[PDB]
Amino acid sequence: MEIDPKDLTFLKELGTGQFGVVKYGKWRGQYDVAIRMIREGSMSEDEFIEEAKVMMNLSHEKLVQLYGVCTKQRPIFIITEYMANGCLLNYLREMRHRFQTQQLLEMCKDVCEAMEYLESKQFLHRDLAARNCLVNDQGVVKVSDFGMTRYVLDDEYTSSTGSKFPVKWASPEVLMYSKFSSKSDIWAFGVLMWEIYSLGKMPYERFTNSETAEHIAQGLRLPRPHLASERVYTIMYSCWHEKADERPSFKILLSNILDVMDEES
Ligand SMILES: Nc1ncnc2c1c(-c1ccc(Oc3ccccc3)cc1)nn2[C@@H]1CCCN(C(=O)C2CC2)C1
Repeated sequence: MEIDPKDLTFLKELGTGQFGVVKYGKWRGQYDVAIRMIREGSMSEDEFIEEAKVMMNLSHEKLVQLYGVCTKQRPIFIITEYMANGCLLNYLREMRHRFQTQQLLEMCKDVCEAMEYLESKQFLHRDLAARNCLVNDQGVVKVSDFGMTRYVLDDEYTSSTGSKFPVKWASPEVLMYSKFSSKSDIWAFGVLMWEIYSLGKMPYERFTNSETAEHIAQGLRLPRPHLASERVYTIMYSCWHEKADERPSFKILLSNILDVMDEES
């Protein structure tokens, strides 16, 4: 819903992100919130606003809840749930030896649940990666920056050959056909699981983007992480089938995850 800045407070700077500056603050006094001030010239604003209204109506425990926006001024403000531990990539790296495989599988269950809810709303992420996931005060992982890439103006960020495109999270049909689907979000989720169990290593760290794309096209798949059991690897590997229809939905994935977690008890 629209928010009157009268009801917001700026209390601390959290840093500038990929899609504009972000600050920590309080909404209506009692609500811990993270206020993003969108950059200017980066997004198709009207379209972006309408999609913001759609992502505002999305609610789920494992989705960074969106509380509102301030759009009748510029820069647009986006008021979101405050995730105290920041991006999942750095949470993974700072607490590298501070994790047990039970916690890793939990973070994957968290993400998979959020993506199964996004799947059921016919809403695509288009850029699922650890750098777009956040961690709260209790250690739970939640997805964020979902659907943001549909409205980015920089063609480097959007085109298949753009210098900033996340090829290393992209399915073959996204690199070759630009055919984003829930199956491409599933491929990306597979890569994300690999990030988690790798404790935040860059997939295909030393391959150039082109080299990665071609290797993927010819059958290359990420190596089983050291911290991944053969069952976890089987699960993240099923996301990376060459044929899109052969990949399991997020629901079937969540079921497999809970079966393995139960057997990991
Ligand atoms: N909420 C938050 N809490 C805490 N830090 C947050 C954030 C957001 C954020 C704000 C608004 C959002 O708007 C959305 C939400 C969902 C979908 C689309 C847009 C989505 C995310 N960004 N940052 C930080 C910003 C700079 C770098 N960061 C670090 O941690 C540094 C230590 C590495 C993360």
